[PDB]
Formats: sequence, structure tokens, C-alpha cells
Amino acid sequence: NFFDELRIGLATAEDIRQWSYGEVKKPETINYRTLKPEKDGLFCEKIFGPTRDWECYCGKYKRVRFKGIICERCGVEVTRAKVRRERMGHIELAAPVTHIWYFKGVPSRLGYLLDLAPKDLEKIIYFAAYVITSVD
Amino acid sequence: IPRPVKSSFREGLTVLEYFINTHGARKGLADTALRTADSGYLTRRLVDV
Amino acid sequence: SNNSVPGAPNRVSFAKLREPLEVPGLLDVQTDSFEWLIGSPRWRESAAERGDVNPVGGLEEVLYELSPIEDFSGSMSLSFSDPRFDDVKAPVDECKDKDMTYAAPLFVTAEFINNNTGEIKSQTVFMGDFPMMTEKGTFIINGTERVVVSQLVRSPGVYFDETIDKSTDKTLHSVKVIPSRGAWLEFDVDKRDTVGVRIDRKRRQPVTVLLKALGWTSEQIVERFGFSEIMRSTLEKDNTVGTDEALLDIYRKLRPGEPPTKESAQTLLENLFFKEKRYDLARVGRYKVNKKLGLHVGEPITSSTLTEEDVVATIEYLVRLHEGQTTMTVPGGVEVPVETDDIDHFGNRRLRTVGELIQNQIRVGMSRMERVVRERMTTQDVEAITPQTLINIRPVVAAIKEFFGTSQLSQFMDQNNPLSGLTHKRRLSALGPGGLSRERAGLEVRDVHPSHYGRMCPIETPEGPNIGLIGSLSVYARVNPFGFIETPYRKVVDGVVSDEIVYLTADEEDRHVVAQANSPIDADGRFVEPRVLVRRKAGEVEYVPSSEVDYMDVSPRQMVSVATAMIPFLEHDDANRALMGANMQRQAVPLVRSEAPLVGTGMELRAAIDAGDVVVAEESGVIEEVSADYITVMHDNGTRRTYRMRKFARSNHGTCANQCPIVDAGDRVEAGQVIADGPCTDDGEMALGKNLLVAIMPWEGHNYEDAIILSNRLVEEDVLTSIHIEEHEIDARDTKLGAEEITRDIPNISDEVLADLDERGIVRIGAEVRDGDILVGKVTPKGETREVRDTSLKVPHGESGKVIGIRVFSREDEDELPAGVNELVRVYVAQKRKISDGDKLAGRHGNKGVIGKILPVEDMPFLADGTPVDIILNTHGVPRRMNIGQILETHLGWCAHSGWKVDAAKGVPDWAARLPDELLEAQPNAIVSTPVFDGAQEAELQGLLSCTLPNRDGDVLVDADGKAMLFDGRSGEPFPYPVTVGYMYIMKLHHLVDDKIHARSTGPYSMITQQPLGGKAQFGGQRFGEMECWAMQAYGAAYTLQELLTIKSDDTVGRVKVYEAIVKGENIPEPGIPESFKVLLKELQSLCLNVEVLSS
Amino acid sequence: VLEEVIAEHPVLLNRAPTLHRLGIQAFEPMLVEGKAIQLHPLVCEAFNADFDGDQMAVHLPLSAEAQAEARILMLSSNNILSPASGRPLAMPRLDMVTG
Amino acid sequence: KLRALKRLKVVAAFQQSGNSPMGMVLDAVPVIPPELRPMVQLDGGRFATSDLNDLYRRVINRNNRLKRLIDLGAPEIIVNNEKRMLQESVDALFDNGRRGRPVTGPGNRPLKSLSDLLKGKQGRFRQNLLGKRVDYSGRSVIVVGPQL
Amino acid sequence: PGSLIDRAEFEAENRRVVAEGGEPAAGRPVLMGITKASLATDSWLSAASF
DNA sequence: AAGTCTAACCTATAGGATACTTACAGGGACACGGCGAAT
RNA sequence: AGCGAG
DNA sequence: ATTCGCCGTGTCCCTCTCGCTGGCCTATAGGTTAGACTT
Ligand SMILES: [Zn+2]
Repeated sequence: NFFDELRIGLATAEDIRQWSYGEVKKPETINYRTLKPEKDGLFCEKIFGPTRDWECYCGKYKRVRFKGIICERCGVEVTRAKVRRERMGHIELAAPVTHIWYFKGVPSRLGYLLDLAPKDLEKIIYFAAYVITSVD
Repeated sequence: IPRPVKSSFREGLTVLEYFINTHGARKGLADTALRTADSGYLTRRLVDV
Repeated sequence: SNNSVPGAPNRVSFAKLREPLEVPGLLDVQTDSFEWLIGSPRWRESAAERGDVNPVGGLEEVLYELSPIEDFSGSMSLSFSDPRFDDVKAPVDECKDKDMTYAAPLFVTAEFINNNTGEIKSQTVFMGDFPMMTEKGTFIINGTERVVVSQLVRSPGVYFDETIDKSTDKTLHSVKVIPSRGAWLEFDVDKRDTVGVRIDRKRRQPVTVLLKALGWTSEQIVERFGFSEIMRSTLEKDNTVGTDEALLDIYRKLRPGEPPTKESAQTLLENLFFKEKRYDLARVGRYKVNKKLGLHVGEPITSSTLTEEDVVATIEYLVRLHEGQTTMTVPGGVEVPVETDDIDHFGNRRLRTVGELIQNQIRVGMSRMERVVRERMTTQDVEAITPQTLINIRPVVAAIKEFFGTSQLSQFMDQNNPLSGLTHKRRLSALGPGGLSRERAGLEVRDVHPSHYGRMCPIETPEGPNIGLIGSLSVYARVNPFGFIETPYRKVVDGVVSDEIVYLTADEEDRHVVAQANSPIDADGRFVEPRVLVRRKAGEVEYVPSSEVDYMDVSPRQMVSVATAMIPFLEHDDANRALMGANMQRQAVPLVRSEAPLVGTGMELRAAIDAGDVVVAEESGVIEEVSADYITVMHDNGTRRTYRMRKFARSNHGTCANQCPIVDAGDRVEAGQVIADGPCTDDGEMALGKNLLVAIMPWEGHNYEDAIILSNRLVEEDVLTSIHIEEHEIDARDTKLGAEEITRDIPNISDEVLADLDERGIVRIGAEVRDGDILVGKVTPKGETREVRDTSLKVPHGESGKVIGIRVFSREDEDELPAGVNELVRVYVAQKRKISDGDKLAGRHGNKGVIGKILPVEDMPFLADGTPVDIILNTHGVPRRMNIGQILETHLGWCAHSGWKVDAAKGVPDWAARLPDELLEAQPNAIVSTPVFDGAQEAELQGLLSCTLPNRDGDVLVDADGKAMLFDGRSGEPFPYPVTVGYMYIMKLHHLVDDKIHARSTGPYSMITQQPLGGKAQFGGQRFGEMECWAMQAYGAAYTLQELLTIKSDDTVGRVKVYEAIVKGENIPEPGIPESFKVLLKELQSLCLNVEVLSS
Repeated sequence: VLEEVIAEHPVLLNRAPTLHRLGIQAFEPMLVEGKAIQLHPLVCEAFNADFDGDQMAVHLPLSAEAQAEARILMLSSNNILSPASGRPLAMPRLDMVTG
Repeated sequence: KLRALKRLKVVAAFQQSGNSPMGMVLDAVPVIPPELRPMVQLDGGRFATSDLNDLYRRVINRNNRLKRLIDLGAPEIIVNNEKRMLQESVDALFDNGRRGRPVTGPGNRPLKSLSDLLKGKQGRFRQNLLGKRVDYSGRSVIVVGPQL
Repeated sequence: PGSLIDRAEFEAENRRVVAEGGEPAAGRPVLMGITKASLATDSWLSAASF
């Protein structure tokens, strides 16, 4: 244990995709019958990790000797079952979205930074009025 | 209550006097219940400061 | 007295006065209300006796209100009528056993009518399996037993409240109109002379806009009111002209974004308030507003919704209240005083009982029904539809299914007594859906409003976070059809207390002047003392001339519930100790003897009989056959009846429910006689505990700070002992890998552990079981990695006892089971739990305490003739607790145990003058009664104690002071001063240590965070919360705190390593980083807050 | 063997609410029959406990540092004075005062 | 002056430090790992997940629909509607009840969002960090031990 | 001007700014409430958990 | 026994043409905004 | 939803 | 009409701890997957 600082700060999208071990695409959690997480779903093993220690989706890898190797057909890294607790996912938004806290929390930090007002910001962001990015 | 109670608990209260005493008993209990929480919160704030 | 019970024991009473009215059918509040819902013929007869003009039950009401359904076109209609109920599908016991819900099919005549051509379509439609109230007032849902607790709510109506504003020190009056499922509406009078019209809580409006919206011209308003300055000021300052303009403003305010238009405005106003679709202040509400304003004479009420005359009546009443008139004479209506009603007063707080609750659930279900059918009529073509097609039961039944299960009032029946079951009924729960909550419940709503006298129990309320929110009905209290709580009263007419028991509500009781229950009636109905204690309108207590009095209470103890009414010498206990004692009388566990109390009140009998435990003779007859299982009685005319007895049936809280017959083959049983004892009954009387010989000395400190010492005799003789029955169930299911099957063929295991199991793999009936033993062997399809692993039901840790009974359900038996369940097994294990040190005991005065030590019989104080004291109580808990009632209790108890004889050598002693005959003498162990608020006076008790018959020899152990000479059993020399000895009734409370003790060393862990679980049902730990952590920080103990928060609970790697170190004996390693901190870090990161760590 | 591995092994007794510093106190445990934690009456005022159904929690300090903390810092006999104002708490009270 | 002081605080927070404000508007949203977002069968093998799955699923649904819509090419009205939906859904995900209406699952119960796991008692901080259940522990009722 | 700062760092800043161009900031004691004192701390973990 | 060798099953995609057009407490505190004198 | 200790 | 100084009203986070009990309809191409013989 070597702790000295917790420097919290704004996380840019670059950092968000930096943490992510993969990218969940579809909203598929678990198969209907075999009870297995889907591929590219909210639980996909390749993204977060194997749900069983020393296994993979297709299961051709079961021994411990080849630890730290990701399979071919299913592409699951052979690691501990507990590694899912740590590896984090991410999702790419088609259009940008505003963090609720900075927008709505009183006083509106976004509005104060941009000199705008709370109801005005509510109007622009939620598609109720237009705003001019710039003009020459 | 300006009656007020004149019968000792040894001598035995009559009905209305008991009904009158009930007000004080119940309000004491409710006040204790709420004041315990108020005291707990004050203690937390003092400990954090 | 007589007791009017064909088999009650001749329990003598100290009552100095007669009871004009016997106690009602204490379960009346439940049975009568539910029968009103059903519309049973007995309810019809009662209504004919009490309102024959409008006999109509709850279901008929909801059907009539719903019917006739009409589509927007109106070319066709639907209607309902004639709600009929079939016989109950299965008998009560059967449904309780086989998980069936005791219910009756409900059928209704549905009629679909075509208006464009003229047709009818009559059908008998099945509207679900309506649950049915059993004979004891308890519903049976899914086998379990449940009780619908009566709710308390604020009656819909009109409320004028006055408040003093500190800004300028002025009193403003505001009205509030509460409909039932309507739209809120308020009139306010602020600092200025502006009359508010806040509608749907919106930003205030003037008055003139509304009046003009209702068609009242400015001339009409001015001429109707030529005196009130405030309202002419409002008219001038309304700055609005025109009914059309007023409607425009109202529409713009109430409908932002909508292009206003006058026809839409008027229609919207009428729909919102006046049309009977969204504003339906119920018949109670219309009654209330009519009384408050006196609009109509006491005619039958059918215009439930509001009216223009009503709102203008409210406006004029409010303004005149601001002016301060004494009374208002509304146009074309009865005059009434101008008064401000108070919300807590019971004249405006109604009792929404079981009938109304289920009625509301049916109403909402039927409303959704109406919605879906109205949707259906558009899609379906005309002439191609039949009432069967129109009706889809899914809403209604769902509501019922969703109400009985998963609701705040369909409370799980609590019965570890009969008294707990009884008192769970007659319970007024101020909290629940549509009612207030704990967060919003301030000190004002929880007090005892002086109108509670007789309509609620001022003493009996819970101690937890519910003080005053959950009361109980008084003994004599009755429920008006409107939901108000009536109380009986005797009408005195110029100094002659008469015998017409007239039931008054809160408001009527406030109107008249009511005298106390105990007063010097001179054997003829006239008073002796010139002035008596008397209640007035607002609960004030004073003296009033005797001739003025017009009402007197039926009897004292009219203001106590069933539970509190059994506390002897209640008139000497401070209200808090009486509250606690009345609470814990509902907790006493049923023993195996249940001796009748040696001192009690008149309620020990009726309560028991009303609790329904004791089998009661349905009709008078002659006994033929008596057996423990059942009793067969010859009826007086040829026929016979057999009553089957429930032996060792589990109670809802794990206590036994034995019933024992108390009649022989030759006895003649009268109608209504008590035939068999219940769990806690003794020849009919309520026997919650035992009479134990108590001393009130502080004995060697073992009874220090409320602790109680017991003789080992109570263990040897088995005076205190309960039979706690448990219920363990396992089911074998079908999985993908195979089908579960219970059998002896368990995976690898020694033959020493299959001895108990029978050929079925379940434990043989009667075989003792202990912690770690197998009850039902079970092997779970192992599949891929024996074809089965091990999953047998093992009795949890700390349990033991004999196997009462085994119930089996099998798919091959075509029995109902959940899908995929091949089999289900229920095992009953019952333990005869003795009295153990640490367990809680308590009397009927909240003199609670644990059993600090169970001394051997020898080394306990004994009286002159070697009678050991069976219990000792600390003396430093009588005075300060202000519950000396228990001392008088034990004094009278000694007098009852020894027996007395007043010597009439010279007439009768003066102190015994008021004493009735049959009390001047009494044999030893002669049970007596001291009613609640009138009873054994101090002088009478002293005189009784002065002459007690010697027990065996010419030796009176107890002097006239009630104190004896106790011989120290530990050393031998007598205690240098006397001791207060007597016979006190105490009961075993259901807080037994064997259910409390718990330890954990390594048990299950949660999965979101790896901290230990919490709870005795699991292993769990003990929450080392925040205040404890502050204590540890204060001590400066850092390592102990660190290991209490890191390795003991959270460090996923730390736990195994420290356990290994302890077992192998190495040093305990250094703690790591809590996992829950890692989870916090990950959550913060998943919140797009880049929370990073570094040490460099 | 149990009676031997328990000697000189303190345990922390706690009573919720832990209003003040004395709510947690380390005692030497001794084996007792029955099912209830025997508590020395003197410490009652420290815990504010009254034997009328009160429940109390036992925690086990494991590490040698923790056992030292229990024996020295938090032992019952080392804490006779209230941290509030120095008024003693483990003094004769109630029954003992009358005696 | 006061408004200037407040806005100066807000802006100088970014200015003095190296943290630029561009990180306030999100192009990619992170997904808390699965075990902090359980999906486990229980009782009769009935799976019983948490509420975050519904919120994440709603965000994903809105996102996929929006991507498709942009690809096909739709009038600005519908794409604006989908963007608004995604916005309010990300708001509910990050903080339910903070804006619009509390997204209520079955039973009209507001679904727990990631923020909810912080606020109040039930949040992480006051419940599982400043006080935790512990092993090697027990409890029982107490009795006076005067021979002690 | 008007932002609350602890006394020690206030004096340290005054001493530092006195060197290399003297513009000594002149402050005034303020009596905060306990809750605000808890929030206006140098650590965001305690304030976050409070 | 995996390695082929054989033979199914299951599911993302897509496709059918009367008509039908706007849902369903309380308290303290701060920030966003009424009312009045001055330039 | 009910309850025990303060 | 803007400035500055007052009031006034609306919307939101917080008020003890620890236990226990129970409760629609197909059509089709491509992916996927069951079973079986073998040296
Ligand atoms: Zn693989």
C-alpha cells in the first residue's frame, strides 16, 4: 500500500476510452437458455473478463499454465474470475451529451462558466432553442 | 391544564385525571424519540468539525 | 356479578357500580364492516333497524357508481347488477393446510345494451375469487393468516383554519376543501384584502375571476354582499372585467401553452370541479360539507360532487369568519355556528375500516376495467359482442391479489397469544396509503386529542417510531357507517340517570356536556355532590351544576382498549408504565399450564371468548363423546355436532396452539359455553402467565438494575416453559442437468448420519434432531465439472428438538406445486424451551427484567414455615417508575392466595361498608377481580390484609403491613427487617435468549461488497458502525480499528491469510486496502470523475 | 482446551448506541454457562445499560498490536473516570449506594 | 460584484489549474464493471439484476437507434427527438430524479442511478466505508455478574 | 476579496507577498458555522462523506 | 477421443395492403426575480 | 409491515 | 430606460445507532448446433 493523493478531476472522453478494456455495443446481457453473456453485450467476457476462472467463451483453454493469453475464436483473455470486478467498459455516443451534475446542480457551473442562465441552458441543451457557436 | 390533578397515585387517580396525565406522558415520549435523533446529528457534526 | 357466560368461574369482583351495557362483540369492527361489504342478510337487517331507507352494500355501491359504462358516442351502454356470492370452495382448515386461499367465487349480472337499435345481453359473469373473512375476522391468504388493520384518515370536507402571521401580527383564515380523488382548491386571505383562489396549487388568483367564471355578475356579487369591506376591495382591485375574460385568464393559467377558447374554458371548469368524473367527494364528504354549511336539510344524499351553491357558501362563510360572526345563516339552509375545525379532532378524522379498503381496491380495479372495455368497444364491431367479450377480469383480481399481499394494511397476522391476535384487530393505524407517514408525522398528530376519550386507547401505543400513530379501539367503541367512532352514553334528564344507551360521535359529544363515569348516584338516578367533574366542548374539565348535566358515561374503563383494560390497579400506574405493560401483554408466550391469574379484572373472560381460541357451544346440548382429538355433543333435538380440535398447531410466531377439552361425557353444555381451552386460556379466563411468590428485596445484587432472580423450582416443576415449533421446508426441482430427487443415496457420507432418515430420505417422525443433522436428504445434479452433488436440508445452527410432523407434496400425486418443483417437504421441529437466565420476564405493569440468575431452591429466602420465594424483584424500580400498582397487585394476590374472613362480631367493619357481600369471606386461592378504574380501594385492601386466615397452623406469615419475616436461605439468620412478600402474576415474554445469542468467525459474504452478511438467519457479523469508529479513534486505538475495518471484513486477500496465520500460529499479516474502497473508486470512475492515486 | 486458549485474551464489549468514548470497553472473558453475557454491574453506568433486555456485542481483537491495545488502552479497570468532566463512572451507584 | 465573484471562482477553477472544461461535455460514457452491476439467479433460478442494467440498456437503446437514424438520414425533428431522449437517459443514468422525471421501473419505484450510490445513508460512504460488519464477532442479551 | 481562508496560510501569503512587491492583504476574522467549517476543508474525502 | 463426418434447428432479416391523425413535512439557504429612488 | 434496547 | 438598492418567492439537501421476525403470422439465407464413426 503506497497512497498519497486522490486528485479527482474532470474526465475527458479520451480518458474514458483509455480506461475501457473494450466497448459494449448491444444491450444484450445473458443468453436465454445457456445462461452465458453475449458477445459485445453489457457483460461480454472479452470486454470485462471471464466469468469463470481459467476458462474462455469457447472453452478450449482451461489450464493455468497458459495464463494471460486471449483465445482466438472468442477472444477472451484467460485471467482470474475476479478481474471482472475491476476492468471497466465504455460506450460511444453518436451525439455528445452533457454531464447532468455540472449542468443542473445549483449554481449551474456550466452556465456560470459560459455566462448563460439555468432555464436558458435547459432550453438549449434539451433541444428547445438554438445557440450561435460563433460569427465573424 | 388548570384543573389540576389532586389525587395521588397511591390514592388512585380518577378517569379524567388519568386521561389528562396521558397528554404529558405521550408528549414526553415523542419528544424523547425526536430529540435522540437531533442529538445524534449534532454529535456527528461536532465530530466532523 | 353474573358474568352472563354459561361456564365462567365465579371470580368475585370489587366493583362498586353496575355496568349498564355489557362489552360488545369486540370483533364487531371487523365482522360488521366486512359483512357490509358483502351485503349479508344480517347486515341488511341491521341497516333496516338503523336506516332502512337506503340499504345498500359496498359491492352494490361500487357497481352502481361504475354503471352504466358509456362510450363517447353513447350508442351502446354496459351495466352491472346483483352481486352474488357462492359457497366457499374449501373449508377454513383445508385452505390453511394446502396453501389454498379461503375465498368464494363472485358472480355479477352483466347487461350490455345497444342504444342505437335497442337490445339487451344478460350474463352471469365471473369476477374472481373474492377472499372471504373467516369467522374469527382473519383472512387466509396462501395458507397464511392475515388481518386488515383499520386505517385512520382525514375526512373529506371543508376545513377553515386560522393562523397568526408574525410579519404584521394579524390573523388570517384559510379554507381547504379535501375531496376524495379530486382536485385541490384553497381560499386564502393574505396581508392585503385579497381572497385567494389557489387552484391546483398555482401562484394565487383573485376572487372575482372565479365568481365571474361561475356566471355571477359583478352586480350579483355586490348585491349578495353589501357589508364586507374585504370583498368589495377585492372587486375593485381584481383588475379583471368580463366572465369571458375571467375564463380566458383561468384557462391561460391552468392550461399554459393551450390556445384558450371560451367553450373549452367552461367545459374544462365544469369537468374539473362539477362533472362527476374527476371530482367525487364521497357521501361522507357531502355529509360533512352539508353539516358545516347547512346547505340542505337532512335529506338523502345523492349529489356527491360539488356545486356552485356549495362554493359560494364556502366563500361567504370564510369572509364572515374573518369578520368574526358567531353564526352564519346561509341562504335557503340551516344556520350553523362559525367555527374553525381542527384536523386532529375525531369529529373530522374517520376510520377507514376493512370494508372501505377492499371497496376502494375494487373501485380502482373496476375503473381500469371500465377503461379497457371502453377501449374495446371501439375496436369490436357492434352486434358481434357479448358481455363475456366485454369483461376482462385481469384488473380487478390483480388489485385484490395486489392488496392482500404486498400492502401496508393487510398485515401478517401476529398471534403468539390470543390477545395479540385480538388486539391486532381493533387497531387504528394512522399510517398507510393515502395517509400520513413517519417523516411528515410531527408531534401534533401523535398526541392524545381530548376527543379520544372513549374512541381510542390513550395508554396503549407502540414505543418505537410509531408512538400515537398506531392505537387501539376502546372496549365500547362502535363504528358509524360513515366511518366515525361512536361511543355509548347514558342520558340523564334532570337528575335521573336513565338507561337509553345512545351512541354519540365526537361532534355530538362536544355539543353536549358529559359527566364522569364514577359519580355519587343516589340509587335513584340523582346526584349527591352539588357539582361533579365534567367535560366540555373542547375537552375542558370543570365543575357544573348537577341539574345542567345531560349525559353520563356508561361506565369507567370506557377509555381503555382490551389490552390495557386487563391491568389490575391501573388507576395507580403512571401512564408510561401502563403503556408498556399493555404493550407486553401482547408478547407473553403461551406456557404449558397457563394458570388463571390470581388477581385480574372483568376482561379476562370476554377477551378470551372473543379471541375465538376456545371452542364455544354453537347450540346448547348434552356431551356424548370426549377425546383429546375431538368432542361430539348430542344436540337437544336428535342431531349432533363434532368439534375437531387443533393440537400442536404452529402459531404465526412459532408458539404452540394447543386446545384442551374441559368437559366430560355426561355434562350438559349450554349455548355459548366455553368447551375447550386455547393457548393461553384457563377455564375460559385469559391465563397469560403464572402466579409466582414474589419478594421485593434487593438480594445480593443479582437483581441489580431491573434484573430478576428465579427459584430453580420454576425449572424443576416446569412452571415456565414454552413449546416453540419451527418450520423447515425444502423442495426438489428440475434443472437442465437433470431432476432433483430426495433419497438416502447421498454422496459419500458415513452411515452414522443416515440413521435418522426413513426409506423416503426424510427424517423419521419423532426422531430428535440437533445442529448439523440431516432432515431431508437431497442430491443436486452435478453435471459437468457422482452425477449429483450434496444439497440436503440441514437444520440451522443452534436449533434442536423433536420432529413434530412431516408433510409431503409430490407431482405424481397431482398436487399443486410451483413449476419445475418435482417435490416439496415441510418438516416441523419443536423444542420445549425451558426458562433460562438472560430471558425476559414481566408483569402486567411494565415491570420488565431479564433472569439474572436461577438460584437453587435451597438458597432462596423462605417464610416462617419454609416456603421458598419463587422470584425476587429489585426495590429500586418501584418508586421512581411510579408504578406502585404492582405492589397493591401482589398485596391483593397474597390476600387471594391465603384467604380471608372479615369478622362480623359487631356489625361489619366500617372500611368494609362499601365492600359487597361474597367478599367478606373467601377460601384460599379464590380468584378475584379489581376492575380497571373502580376497584379495591386502599382502605379496603388494608382491611383485607389485616385479617387473613392462617395457612396451616396458628401462624399469619404476613402482618397487616403486607410484609413478612423472610429467613435468608443462604446463611440462615433472619433478615433483620421485614420484606414485602406476596403473589404477583408474571408472564414469559417472547424475547428468549436462544433466539438472540449469535457469534460468527467466518460466514457468508455479500457479493457487491465483500463485507460480511448481517443477520441471525445467516451467520452475519455485528455492524461496527460509525459511532463505534469514533469511540475507537477517541481511545487512540489505531491498529484495532484498522483490523476491525480491513482484515476482519473487507480485505479479500487479508481474510484467508490471517485465518491461515491463526490456524498455523504465525504472526498476523499487515492489512491491505479495503475492497469497498476499490468499489468506491470504480464507481467514481464510472461516474466520469477521473479519480487517480499516486504516492511519489 | 477452550478454557485454556481464552485466558488473557481480551474482547471488546460494545453497546449501541456508542454515545461516548466509554461505550466500547475491553474485558477479559471468562467462560459462563447459560446464554447471556455476564456484565460487571459497576460498568453499567459507563454503557448506560440496564438489564431489561439490552443486547451487547462482543468483538475479538486478533493481531498482537490489537491485543495490546485491548489490554492497555481500553481495559475496563484502566477507565474509571468519564472523559467528559472527570466524574467517576465505575463507582457505587443505585443498589450499592443504598447498601 | 457578487455575480462577478461567483463566476470568477467558477472560471478560475479551470484557469488556474491545467484541467480544461472540455471534459464537461461527454462523447463517451463509461460502464461500471459487471460485479458492481450484478446479474444473478435466485429463488427458483429467477435472475435478479440491479437497476443500473435498465438505465444502461436505455442509454444503449437510444444510442443504437440514434446511430441508425443518422445513417439512414431523417428530418431534423426526429434526430433532435432522439438526441433529447439520449440526453435525458444519460441524465437518469448518471443521476435519476435530478432532471425531468424519476425514471421509475415496475411498481413506480425510482430506479437507483450511479449517483444514488453516494448520497444519503444508503450510499457507499456512510454505509460501507465509515462502518462495516466484521467477522469474529457476536452479540447476546446481558445479565448482572456481581461475582465478577 | 471575501473568500474565507485559514489564518495560517493567510499569514504565510501575506509574508510572501510582502517580499517581492509589498501589497499586504488585510483580512478580518470571521465566525463560521460548524457545518460550513466541515465543508470548507482542505480534503475533499471528508467533505464528500459528511 | 478430438477429429472429422453427418445431419439437422434456429434465428436475424424480411414481407403482407378497407379504415383509423394531439398521452396518462419543515427549515435553512440561495438564487432567480418584484417595487422604488437616482441619473 | 411489525417489534426490542436506549 | 439602465443602475443600484431594497424586498419577495421558488426550488432544493438535511434531522441517532444497533438488532430480530415475517412476507400478428409467415418466408428465407445464413449462422449455429444435435448426433455418429473412427484408428
Ligand atoms: Zn475460446
